Amino acid sequence: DEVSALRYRIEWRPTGAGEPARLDGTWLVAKYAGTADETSTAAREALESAGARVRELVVDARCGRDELAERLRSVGEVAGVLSLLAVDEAEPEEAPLALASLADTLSLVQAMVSAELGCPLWTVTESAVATGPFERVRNAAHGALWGVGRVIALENPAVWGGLVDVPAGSVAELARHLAAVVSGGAGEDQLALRADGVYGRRWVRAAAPATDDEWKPTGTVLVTGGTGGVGGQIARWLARRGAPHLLLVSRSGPDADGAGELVAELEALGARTTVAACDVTDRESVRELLGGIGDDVPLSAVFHAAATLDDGTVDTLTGERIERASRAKVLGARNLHELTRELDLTAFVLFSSFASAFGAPGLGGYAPGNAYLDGLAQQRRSDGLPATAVAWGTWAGSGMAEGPVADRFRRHGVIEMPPETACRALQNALDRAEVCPIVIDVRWDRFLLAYTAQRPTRLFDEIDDARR
Ligand SMILES: NC(=O)C1=CN([C@@H]2O[C@H](COP(=O)(O)OP(=O)(O)OC[C@@H]3O[C@@H](n4cnc5c(N)ncnc54)[C@H](OP(=O)(O)O)[C@@H]3O)[C@@H](O)[C@H]2O)C=CC1
Repeated sequence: DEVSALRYRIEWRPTGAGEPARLDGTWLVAKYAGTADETSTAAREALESAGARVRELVVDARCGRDELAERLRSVGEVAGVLSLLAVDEAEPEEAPLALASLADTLSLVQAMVSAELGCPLWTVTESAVATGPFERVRNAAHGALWGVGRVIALENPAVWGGLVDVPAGSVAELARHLAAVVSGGAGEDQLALRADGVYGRRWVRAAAPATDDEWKPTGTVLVTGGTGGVGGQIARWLARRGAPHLLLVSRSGPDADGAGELVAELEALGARTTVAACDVTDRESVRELLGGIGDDVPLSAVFHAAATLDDGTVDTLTGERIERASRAKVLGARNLHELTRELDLTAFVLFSSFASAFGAPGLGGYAPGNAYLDGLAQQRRSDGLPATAVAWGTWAGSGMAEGPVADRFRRHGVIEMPPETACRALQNALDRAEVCPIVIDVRWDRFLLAYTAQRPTRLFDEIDDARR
């Protein structure tokens, strides 16, 4: 089954370090002024009890890489740095990726590289991930740290220690495992600490939709980025599924290239299609769009494919840059979320990416926005609302023209999927109500060699094909 070999999901399996062998040297604890004091004290005593001197580094919000580079050069020799920037962090207004902890995490990493400390950075987050459906993601933006983090580990393994999540407001777990985590031979760099043990992030193959639950499109289905490559294939699938009415949105709208043939193609499949110009980053524009939907054909589902790729190295990335470039995906999602929350939707699908599922060099700026969607989908489900964040691999029938990039991808273990097949995996994911399904064609032989090129990983320990 070509549709069952593309299905994966993220699970958190119990695990441990493996003899911490205590510590040795001085450790720096990065934190904002008068913030995460309780957690800092916990980390200090924990690290010190392991035989290591602990000094703190008070960071000024959005200070920049330069300031931190000068300061890290006078600190002397450092064994490692523990970041608490994302701990006890407020969740005010502005854009979600405007988070100070994201901007400063990048600055600390860049600063450590320039100062040439030669030590790894370990970042702590609070309820940024969920080990199970019963746990709620506190702020979906904190997941962006995990998304960019996975890329940084691939681009500069020496400076990146790993990511550790703990229950918000709790310091017990950290004080008990931090020592082993930072000095373990397991190689775990993506962990979640809970009152009931330590868990590691793992990829696992998904089963099959052995349920009578079959998602069907009704009323009006809205597709953002509907006139784009992937959006257009989704629209075709919906039409073939029997969708009565389709609303395709993009900034270009009717002026989109190929829009005419798309509409004709969709209606030729038996679906009244409408194409409108609408910038999903404009709150009022979206509202007016939703208020324009007929009463006889109420909105039943949203497919958010709107986005823009960036491409760039971590050394050239900044919190500001990332927030700016991913507005359509992030603000579009947040806007659609808050404006349709009261509607009786049967499906709310966010288009994530392999960029956040495992990450890859070059996509450090793209990974953050995709990770935000993953968390936002989990939060909706925790609140009793429908949501699916699909982490897509590459697509074959889309606008991927290729020159240097596609060829490198395929010999790296990632093959583009036929559009029709990708959509059928989505259908199966909906039928089983999977919150964050991963749909990608990966050839593990070639993949593992390219992924573990210069850094070991346990992410795929439960993958049979990756096991062999
Ligand atoms: N193709 C690939 O290699 C990969 C794709 N994927 C997945 O596929 C998804 C779909 O995107 P894809 O088709 O590949 O990309 P495309 O860039 O081909 O873009 C669709 C386009 O979407 C629309 N859009 C952009 N900004 C806005 C906005 N503010 N409001 C409304 N619509 C907007 C626009 O339509 P218009 O011009 O009409 O304004 C835009 O031109 C991704 O988001 C990702 O989840 C993941 C990995 C790789």
